[PDB]
Amino acid sequence: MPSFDIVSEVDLQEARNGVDNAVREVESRFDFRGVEATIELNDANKTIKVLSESDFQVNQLLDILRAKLLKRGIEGASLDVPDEFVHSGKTWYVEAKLKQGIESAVQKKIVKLIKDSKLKVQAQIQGEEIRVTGKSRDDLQSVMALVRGGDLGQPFQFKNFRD
Repeated sequence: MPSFDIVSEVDLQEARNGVDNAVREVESRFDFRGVEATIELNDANKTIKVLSESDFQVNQLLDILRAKLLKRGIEGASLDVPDEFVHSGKTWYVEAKLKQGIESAVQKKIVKLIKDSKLKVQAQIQGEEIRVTGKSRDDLQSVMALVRGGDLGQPFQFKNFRD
């Protein structure tokens, strides 16, 4: 039976290179002299810790980070930054999450879209991915259009086409 997988991939090496490029930008900027200002990627979690000495400095670092990630093909919708930072002593910091995979709350919205379509297809959650199967390749095409047009908050890719 024809099938494809819905995924959301953030390449580790592109993120490492973006973070490294962002760090280089920070160390070359005179306004960060004598300021602690760090951008650190956790490879295992695909999370980025951003820390400095004020709310505005954290936001300046996030702007640098978003621009460097964008040049690497990692679009802004793929970086989930909390609404509020952590303030602790003289430091402010935040964890920016790379949107690797499809979280539970987004998976349920995709599943609802597919059931609402009434197309004769079935969706099965598989870890951070979703497999979609159906007798009609045209219906599978329509599911892809529904997902890419669903305004679900992150880019998706479609892979593992089987027939």
